[PDB]
Amino acid sequence: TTNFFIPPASVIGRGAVKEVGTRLKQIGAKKALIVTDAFLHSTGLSEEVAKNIREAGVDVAIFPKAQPDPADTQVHEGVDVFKQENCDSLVSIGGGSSHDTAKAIGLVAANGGRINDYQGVNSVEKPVVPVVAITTTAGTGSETTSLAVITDSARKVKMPVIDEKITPTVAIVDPELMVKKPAGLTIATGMDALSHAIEAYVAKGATPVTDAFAIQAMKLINEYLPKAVANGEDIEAREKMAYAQYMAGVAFNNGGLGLVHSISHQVGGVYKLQHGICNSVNMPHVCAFNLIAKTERFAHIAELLGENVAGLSTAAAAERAIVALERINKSFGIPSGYAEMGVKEEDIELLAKNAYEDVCTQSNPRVPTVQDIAQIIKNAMLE
Amino acid sequence: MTTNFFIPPASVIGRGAVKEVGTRLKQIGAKKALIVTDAFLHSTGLSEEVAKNIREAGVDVAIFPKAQPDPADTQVHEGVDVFKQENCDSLVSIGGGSSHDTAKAIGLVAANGGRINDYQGVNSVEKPVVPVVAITTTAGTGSETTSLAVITDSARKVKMPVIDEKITPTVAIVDPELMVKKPAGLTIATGMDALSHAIEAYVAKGATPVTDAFAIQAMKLINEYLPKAVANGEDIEAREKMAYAQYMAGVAFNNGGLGLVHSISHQVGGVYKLQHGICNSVNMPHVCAFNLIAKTERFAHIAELLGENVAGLSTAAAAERAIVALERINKSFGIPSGYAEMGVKEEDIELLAKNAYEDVCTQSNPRVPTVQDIAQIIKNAMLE
Amino acid sequence: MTTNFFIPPASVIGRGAVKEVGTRLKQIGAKKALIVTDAFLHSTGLSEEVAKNIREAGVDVAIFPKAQPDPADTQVHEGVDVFKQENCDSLVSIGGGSSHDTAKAIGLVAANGGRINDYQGVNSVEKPVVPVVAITTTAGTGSETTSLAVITDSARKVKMPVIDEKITPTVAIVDPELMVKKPAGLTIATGMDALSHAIEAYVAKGATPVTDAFAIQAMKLINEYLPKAVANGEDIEAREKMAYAQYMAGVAFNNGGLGLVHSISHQVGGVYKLQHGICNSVNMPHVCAFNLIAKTERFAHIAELLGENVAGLSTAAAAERAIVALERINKSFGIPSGYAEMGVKEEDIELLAKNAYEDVCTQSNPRVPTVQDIAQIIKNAMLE
Amino acid sequence: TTNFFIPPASVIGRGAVKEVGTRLKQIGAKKALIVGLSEEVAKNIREAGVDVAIFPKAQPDPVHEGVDVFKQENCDSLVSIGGGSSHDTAKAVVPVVAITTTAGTGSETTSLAIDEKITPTVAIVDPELMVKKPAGLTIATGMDALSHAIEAYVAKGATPVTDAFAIQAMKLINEYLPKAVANGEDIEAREKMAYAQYMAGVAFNNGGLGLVHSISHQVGGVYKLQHGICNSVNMPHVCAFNLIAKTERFAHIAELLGENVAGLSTAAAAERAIVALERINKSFGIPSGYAEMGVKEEDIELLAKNAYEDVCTQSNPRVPTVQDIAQIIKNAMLE
Ligand SMILES: [Mn+2]
Ligand SMILES: [Mn+2]
Ligand SMILES: [Mn+2]
Ligand SMILES: [Mn+2]
Repeated sequence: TTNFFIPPASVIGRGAVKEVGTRLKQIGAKKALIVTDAFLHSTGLSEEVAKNIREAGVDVAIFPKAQPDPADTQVHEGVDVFKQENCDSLVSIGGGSSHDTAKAIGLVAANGGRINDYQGVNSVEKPVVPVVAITTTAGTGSETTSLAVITDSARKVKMPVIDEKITPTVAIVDPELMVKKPAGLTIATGMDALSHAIEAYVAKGATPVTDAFAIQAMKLINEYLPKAVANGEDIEAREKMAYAQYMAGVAFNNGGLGLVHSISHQVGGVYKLQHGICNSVNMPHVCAFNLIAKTERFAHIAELLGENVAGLSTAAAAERAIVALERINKSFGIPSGYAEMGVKEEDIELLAKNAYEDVCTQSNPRVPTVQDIAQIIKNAMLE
Repeated sequence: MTTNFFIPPASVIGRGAVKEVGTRLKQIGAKKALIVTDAFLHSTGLSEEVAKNIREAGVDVAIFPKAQPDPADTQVHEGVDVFKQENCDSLVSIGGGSSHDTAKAIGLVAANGGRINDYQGVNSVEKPVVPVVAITTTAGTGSETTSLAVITDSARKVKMPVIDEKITPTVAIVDPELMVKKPAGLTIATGMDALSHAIEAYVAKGATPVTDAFAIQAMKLINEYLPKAVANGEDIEAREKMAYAQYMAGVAFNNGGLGLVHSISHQVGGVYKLQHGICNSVNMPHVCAFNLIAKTERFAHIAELLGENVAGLSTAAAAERAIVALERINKSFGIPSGYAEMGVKEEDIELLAKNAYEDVCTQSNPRVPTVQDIAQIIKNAMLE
Repeated sequence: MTTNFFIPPASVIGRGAVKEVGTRLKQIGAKKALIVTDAFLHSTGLSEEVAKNIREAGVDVAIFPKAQPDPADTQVHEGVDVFKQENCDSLVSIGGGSSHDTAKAIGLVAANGGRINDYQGVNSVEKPVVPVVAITTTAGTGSETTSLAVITDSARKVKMPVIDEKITPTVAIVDPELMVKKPAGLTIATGMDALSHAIEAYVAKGATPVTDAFAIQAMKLINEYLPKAVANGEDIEAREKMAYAQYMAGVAFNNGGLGLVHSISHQVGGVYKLQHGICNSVNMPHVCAFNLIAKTERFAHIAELLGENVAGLSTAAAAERAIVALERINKSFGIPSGYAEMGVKEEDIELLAKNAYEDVCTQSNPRVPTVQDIAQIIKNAMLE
Repeated sequence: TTNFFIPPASVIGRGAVKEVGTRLKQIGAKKALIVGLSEEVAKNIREAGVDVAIFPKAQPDPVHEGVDVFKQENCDSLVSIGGGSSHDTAKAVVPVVAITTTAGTGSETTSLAIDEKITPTVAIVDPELMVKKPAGLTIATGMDALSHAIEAYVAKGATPVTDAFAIQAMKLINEYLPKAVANGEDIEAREKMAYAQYMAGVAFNNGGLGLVHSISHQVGGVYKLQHGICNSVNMPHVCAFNLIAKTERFAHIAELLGENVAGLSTAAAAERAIVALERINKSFGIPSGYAEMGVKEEDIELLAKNAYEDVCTQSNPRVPTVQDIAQIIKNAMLE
């Protein structure tokens, strides 16, 4: 008895943004709060989106106070604006920060409380405000997830908030908005997409449904991600990566992740490094730790990342996945180890301990000890 | 490019999922649900089991058990009246595609007015329809994930498709334990219709990477386990794998599209009153062979996914192997050798063919057809 | 899940194993044995040599040489009488499956009372039975290790299966040296029945990893050495290997089950008085083709274990190579081409099928049958 | 003439512990003496009309005081719960019912504590009782089971009967032992490991063991270490020593442990067996040598001597000298 949670309406493809208003009109929206970063508000994309929405008889207001690593303070600022403007819907424009902020605003405005009071897994009881998420990056997949991560203000800890009700109501994935992404950013986000697909395939809670999307995501990523890193104007590469991010997000949201994300959450937060790059640096060693758990699947992954496994044993084909991960990492210039990125040995223990406590660690195919995590990070320190 | 993906936002696929109905109904804000089912399931008690679950959870329920195979306009409007009298705020469908589609039509017409035959085709209706919770008892149809209801008009003796995004079910309940007692023939028909759904979705014109995901995985699962369920219906793992397969094929053809298999089967099964799955199974080999020039590569892939070793073959050879795979499956499941034995008359071919031309599926078929093309397909599907 | 595994606690396999009977019978602690055997065996004098071992151990002995092919209910109740008359405390069985089944049935009825027919089907006898030491002279049956006794009904002509954990022998003696003088036809019948046991247990519904182990080994050994033993009976190595394969196939089908092969041959041999292994070999390719859709992967494995090169082949193709291999072996041993040459008449088919449907084994069959399915199997095996 | 001794009744699978009393019933037992699982077991026993008593003295290593203590509370039948220790202690013909909590040892199916009358009357293998086994216990116990299967397949007294169970044990272990090491809450993995332990145990009881156990009996006795881990450390070098004896079967073992020996000579295929065992050792974190476990060179000689007189050395496919055993121990000290 497994649950499958996906946005009931998704528009994916060139020009998809042009349908925000249309989509909000079907949900029956009267007025929408747009949540974005200050920069996108300066680019004018927020204004174009608001125009489209208002054309469909849906009023709009803007909350350009989203920041990277969203915080409860701004979440509640946005709930305040929601109430003052008398909004009935939320629309998010940007990366994961915008999306998670919007989801938290909706949760608190419908069921009340502090977003602090929603840490952990929740079964909120009130009807929740619809959220329409427009993605501008090909990674994260937050337009399809039931998870928002908000940082506590006082305690400087991050809080995961999981509920089937924050699962966005409309997901708009337009590749055209992703074209001006620089090459390094494309690398980071695409490697996080690959991270999602690989972790979902070997996840403890993988269903055949999750595996469908995960496998197709690995196929599409393997072909076009280098092409999108090479020429960002290649709209076909951008479109295949858009679909790949979507499928990978659904896959990990319902199936699960693991130590890759657990480790890189701590490493990135502490050392202020990019999510995708940390994920890519530690994935080859995490998968080695996980090899005994899902051997057949890691052989399949080696084949899906583009290796000739014919005439190989399932153990050999499994290890070829690690070889492929290092091949990809070398092609996109991922750092050689964590040490280059500034990780200090004296911190590993902490990084391990906190990573042991992450919600992601529970879906990892191999049950870990704090020392297992520590040894993973140590092996990832330098090549 | 401006492609829409509609899917039930919540699905519970697993053993004992039926018990979740009320809970999920509670999470939509439902107060009074109307249960729409057939007559058998009612006599079996399932309607009242579900009803109890609903009532305990705090929701109220009424039972409309007049859904019939080959859903028809009469019962649709009748159940609409019952919906209005009992002042129900939600719908819960328990059974095969008949119950699901009839419930979709009930809620649709309950909101927006006239006869369901008026809402034929693709509709963008503007009044929100009530939530639908669909509990499936067949490893086929896919109706608990589709935005389509097949309401048959006997006034023209044709199964009419009715498509609107609002009749996409809001909760999907796929419990394999309600599918255990399915007799062998029903298992074959449902499973082969699901196979048709995946195969017609893969080669469909509007197929997208997302649809191909579910279509490929459904084909792999069907190949591995559908014979296992046909042999022993009491193997819960086989039933469960087929449940996942059917769900994914439903999503696939809902968002990618079907083709001339379903176009033809609608006419043949509406006129001669035969089972949908077996009609699909008799026509598929020939429809696919017609389509071969359109999607040679993907048909070679189907050959591999349906259990053929296409190593060292031309891509055209590997594609041809898909028809061999299909015919092998057909014989293994005892599918009638031809449409002729099923009672189809050569005289009616044209009128079936011509009418098949007007089904929406012909516009999703990979190869753009002529009425005489379809006629030749139906001719070849008569003997051997 | 929870599975019970019943096996003789002590087994002596190898040349000269018959030397240990009396020894073991003292370790178990017995004083009044009843050598149950046939009369031909009694004239061979084996009766008195085994009795010499037993009387040297210090156990009184009596001989009841009334075991016949198709062991009847009449001789069962008659031997039960002898058991009571000779105040026998222990049973020793010397012969093929007929004698073994007779001795264990004697213990059964002497314990619980009721005649033989009352114990058709699976029973859970509550009255303890006497220890049994089974000395086998045929490389088939495996009845030295089974909880089953195949006794036929007089009137209904049904070789009744009688199953109980209490009748599983306490000591099993497999001496290949007693198997040398077996004619080639008897070697064929017994060995082909052992192959039958291994195959049915591999595809049985109640198959476990333990029973699977034993079935696989039995099939490998049979493929290599049964033809060798059919050619030259004096080859003691081949006879010993066949003894091992029979032991393992007996444990496998005892604790995993059988299927329609034995269901059908029970009726055909009860009605027309025909050899068990021959009937089984005549029906096996057709039973396995029906059951293919259930265990395709395992039938491919069986093709490889019976000596087929399944390289570059689909699992469907490899599974069909199992039928090919079985037909090949049949030809190599001269098995009848069909039941028609064996005198089976189409008129009885219905009855056969009906009574086969009520056999316990049909419930072990991977593919759930109907009476008409069983009928079609028997029909297809009539001629070829 | 070869003998095959096995418990006459074995209940294997999830929930098997429910049949204890049930099986006792067909034994015709009256009371019972069990050598907080104990109380629920006794409740099920009483649920069939069977009186119960308890023997909580279950000292791990062997002893005689506990045997005589049990004798004092005399009873008609015995139930034994735990790993090898409890079974061996209750081995002291009164029926013995053996409930195993580890997927190794196989003592629930053995005639050793050395007589066929101490083979248990009933064997109960419940994977549900093994879920809470920590990863170290899982690795040790499963690797001991693999040791059993491997040693019995190349053993001198092997029969086709024993070879059946040993081959299937090796297959099941190859696929599922890493799965149970990764997530012990996987019931499929633990159930497969249960069946594999049972089969490997029957196989080594009837077919025999070899120099792996000869060496590790001494090493674990002297330095107080884990049986499975010691076996895992010397098995690569022991198998290497035995290669010339059963080269064909070692190539088969390479295949069974997940290697592709296709296109390889029987020699190369045999060497791939050592390659596979070393891979498995590294995947499970086995110590690199006995030296990291605290074994000292000065003792090797004595170890060798004592290992030579173990009966297992007579089952080894290759007949050894004390100096051969000493070389093996030395080679396994460091990597
Ligand atoms: Mn991520
Ligand atoms: Mn259909
Ligand atoms: Mn037989
Ligand atoms: Mn051991």
